[PDB]
Amino acid sequence: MEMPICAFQLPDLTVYNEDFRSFIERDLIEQSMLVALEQAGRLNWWVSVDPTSQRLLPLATTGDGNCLLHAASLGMWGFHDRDLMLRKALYALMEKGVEKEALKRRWRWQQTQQNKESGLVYTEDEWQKEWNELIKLASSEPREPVYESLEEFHVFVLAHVLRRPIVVVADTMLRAFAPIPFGGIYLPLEVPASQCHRSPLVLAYDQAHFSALVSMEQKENTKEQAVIPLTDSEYKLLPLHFAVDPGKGWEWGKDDSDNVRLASVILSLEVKLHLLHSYMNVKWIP
Amino acid sequence: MQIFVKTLTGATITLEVEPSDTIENVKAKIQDKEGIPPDQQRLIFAGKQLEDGRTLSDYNIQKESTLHLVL
Amino acid sequence: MQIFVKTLTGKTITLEVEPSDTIENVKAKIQDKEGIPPDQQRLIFAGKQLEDGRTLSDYNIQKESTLHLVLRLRG
Repeated sequence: MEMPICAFQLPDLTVYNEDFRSFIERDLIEQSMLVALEQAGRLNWWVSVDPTSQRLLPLATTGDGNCLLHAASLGMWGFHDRDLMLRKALYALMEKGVEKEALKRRWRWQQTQQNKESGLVYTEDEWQKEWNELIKLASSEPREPVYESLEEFHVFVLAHVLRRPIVVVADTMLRAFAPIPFGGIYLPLEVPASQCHRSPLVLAYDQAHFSALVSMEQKENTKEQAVIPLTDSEYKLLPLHFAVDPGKGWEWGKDDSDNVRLASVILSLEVKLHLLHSYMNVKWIP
Repeated sequence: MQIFVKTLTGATITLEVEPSDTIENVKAKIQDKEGIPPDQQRLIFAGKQLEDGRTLSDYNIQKESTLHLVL
Repeated sequence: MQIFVKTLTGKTITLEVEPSDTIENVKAKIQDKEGIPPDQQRLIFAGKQLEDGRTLSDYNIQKESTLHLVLRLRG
């Protein structure tokens, strides 16, 4: 009868733009996304069951290909400086990052697991091709410059770039044609929790668009803190994206077929809760 | 009222407007979602170029109408 | 001929097709029916991720051949 939530604040973006707070109040609300995710029961379902919790509203999304990075700026000012800087940082961390070797293991393992659901078995060359494709999407090559849109794993890398957790509010199915992979929790697991921001970046996804989620009082700058639940409306724990790391001693051929080996790396509920409590302030409310 | 703004290669922008909204009001909204300054924006609807000082109703923009953004 | 594009949700999509068509053309057909961009589509048949360049003649096909559709959604 108790669900885990997280009391978050908006990122202190003073050093990037000293008037960022003013751009938040100035910013539009993505009314199309608000209505969609609310009527889908994904957004603001918690208001009725959890008092002392404000409604979350999506900031204006963009259409230049950097809506994910633009959400990290929470304002109009990101457009001609930061959004591209964050995109470049995203690319750099995948190509020459110090934790890129571990990020690749987390990506490949999850992709291998999800590949079973379709009977897909990648060759060693196809794995190389898919990884290169991910990095290519994070490039700053255009085609008003328009940049390539980003996938699920890019959100996970963004968490490492910002050095802060990312919680995405989204639907589970595509209007049910196909699964939507973006909803869930993204933790900078390759970065020590002590060196990360405590407050998570709360986002919303709808119709191939990303937007930052803020409360009304967080937008008018009258209250610093808001609440995001770490479960769905049915109180099932949110998916932890790329949380499993099989390790360097994981032989991709043999171990993936071994059910005993897979069980030894598949996270339990206790482990998942520990990871959440490590990078976020998780409060249990009745 | 809901309208759309299409570009040559970018995502489709969705705006919440009113028939009485001026073109400056729309450009200020587009700037918020595209990063293009209003004076560098050229808006086209039904072959008509939306000029500042006028409203959406002056070009008879309807519900679910689609504007075309270009530099 | 007639093929079926099956997704992870179980939705079956009956698509008009010919052996002359390539995977790029099939993904284009899916886009006209589902609105999903071809670059965000991965067609899998018999356990192999099909290539856009190769045709339906390159791989095996029939009047009841079922293909698996996997998406790589982008925001």
